[PDB]
Amino acid sequence: PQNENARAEALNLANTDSQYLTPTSGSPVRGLIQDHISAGVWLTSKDSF
Amino acid sequence: PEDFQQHEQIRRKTLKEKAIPKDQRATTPYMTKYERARILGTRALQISMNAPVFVDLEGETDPLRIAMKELAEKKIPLVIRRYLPDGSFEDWSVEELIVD
Amino acid sequence: MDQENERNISRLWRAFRTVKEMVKDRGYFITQEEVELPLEDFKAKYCDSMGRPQRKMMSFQANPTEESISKFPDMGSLWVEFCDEPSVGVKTMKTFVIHIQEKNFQTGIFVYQNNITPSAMKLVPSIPPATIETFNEAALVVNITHHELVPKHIRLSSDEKRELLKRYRLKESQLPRIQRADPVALYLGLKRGEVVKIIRKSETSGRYASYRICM
Amino acid sequence: YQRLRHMVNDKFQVRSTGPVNSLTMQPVKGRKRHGGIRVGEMERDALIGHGTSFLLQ
Amino acid sequence: GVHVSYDNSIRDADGTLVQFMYGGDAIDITKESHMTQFEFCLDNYYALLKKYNPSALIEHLDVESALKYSKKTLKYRKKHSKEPHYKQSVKYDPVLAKYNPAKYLGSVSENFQDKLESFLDKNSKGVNEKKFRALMQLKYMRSLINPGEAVGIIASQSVGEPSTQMTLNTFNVTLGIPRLRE
Repeated sequence: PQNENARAEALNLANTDSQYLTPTSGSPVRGLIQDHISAGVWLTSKDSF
Repeated sequence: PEDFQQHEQIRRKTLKEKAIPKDQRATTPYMTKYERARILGTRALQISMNAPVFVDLEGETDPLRIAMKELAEKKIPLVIRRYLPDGSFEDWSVEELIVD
Repeated sequence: MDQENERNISRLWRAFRTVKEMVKDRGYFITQEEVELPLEDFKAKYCDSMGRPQRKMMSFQANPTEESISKFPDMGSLWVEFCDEPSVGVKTMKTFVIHIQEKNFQTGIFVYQNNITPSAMKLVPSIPPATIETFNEAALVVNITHHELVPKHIRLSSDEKRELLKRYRLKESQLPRIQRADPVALYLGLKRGEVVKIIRKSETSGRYASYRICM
Repeated sequence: YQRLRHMVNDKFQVRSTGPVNSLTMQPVKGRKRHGGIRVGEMERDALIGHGTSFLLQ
Repeated sequence: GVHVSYDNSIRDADGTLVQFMYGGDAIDITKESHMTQFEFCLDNYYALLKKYNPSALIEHLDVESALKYSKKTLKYRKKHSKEPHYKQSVKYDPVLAKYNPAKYLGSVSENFQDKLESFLDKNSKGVNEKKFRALMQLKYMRSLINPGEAVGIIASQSVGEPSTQMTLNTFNVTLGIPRLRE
């Protein structure tokens, strides 16, 4: 976008941080996906020192 | 000069009937996230066209970040005019709106 | 001995309870003992010694409550008329037009059985201040406002019809519309322009006050 | 392992400004005509759903 | 063009009204997720308090008028809860019909009022109940839909997008998209 009115909308209204919950049912749509799920089961484990 | 004297006087009187006075205004006391996005859009677009800034821009080179500091100190001299759906309106200054 | 006459009476006993509930819902004076009239008491009063249903004593007259006069100043009397003749003729329709206008009623309800001759349906808007409303008594068997999907409709006075339009800054034509011949607008006897208030039981909020205008 | 034939060469494009159309004065279509990107009907509805009237403008 | 107006009514672009309040309660769907998570909000009272900061907030919004009218309706609605919906008396309309949710503290949908009061009495737990009312009633006031929100686009996109998920075979009555097109 090409002016400060449209920069201010894409940073405050349409940014990815305000799209965390979807408007369909209020559920979150953003989060880590495959290896990060399978690393938290290893890192937050009880053997991890 | 006969038509314009009346055509103005109709226009400024019609515009007075739609102005809602400060004691009768009924909308929200908050800045409604689109008012906040347009104030920072319109103020930054004025700052970049050499409007006088009322805040110490501490080495900031971004017009949008300057207006985000004027909004935090209640220094933006703008006015929201909130149109109710029959055309009537309420004038809320930016200094007296609560910012989310 | 009770295979059709038990149910031709019961389809007129229930159709009579609804009209007393309809007239009480329009703000007229119908007491609760008149509403809750049992079936054996309906035959002890409106069925003759042989046991047939007669539709002459069933016709009645109602008057406004004190609550309705203060809210609606022009609410007058009401005559509710049944009919023995199933195929309703223009001879009996001209009587009911004049019986309202001689006795000077405001509203007249003409409950019939099968049909009206369309030569006699022209006499429905005939009186200019008064109104004639026709009901088929097969349609009055179940009171549809008791149904769990039909919310509580309340017609408004012109005082709070005016308070509604000032608050939202509306025209009359910018409200949601209810039809002139809606089965709940025919129930409440709504004229064009009258605003009814619906209290909806919403899935997300509970009680929720909506509005709707008759055009 | 196997290498598939179809590759990603003729897939990217960038336009700052350039050619127009003579009827509409809108950016021309084209991968190799240095042509614009289409903001279609569904993206117009997506820009109203954000309430961003200036990004639509 | 269906959008939220500044009087909280849902109107079309020409001005014709569609609803008097969004969903009956004027709550944004993307803000109501921890609305009735009362035990989460009680464990995080001090952090939720300075978010929804009530110090420089009580001078701008009415505090008493909606709370008085809600207790009058809540007292009147328990006494006639045994009655059917057509024998309900209409002396008191809902408080959201009477007071602007964004200007009056405590003008709250009657479904959030029940669940909040059901929470406070079935749970005996340095936080009172009187300052947990005021926090959650302020959390209601800061979760409202904003005026100018394009709720008509969002509703159509909330049906048109998960209908793309809804396109498969039998796992009688019309199902899926051919039912939805009817």
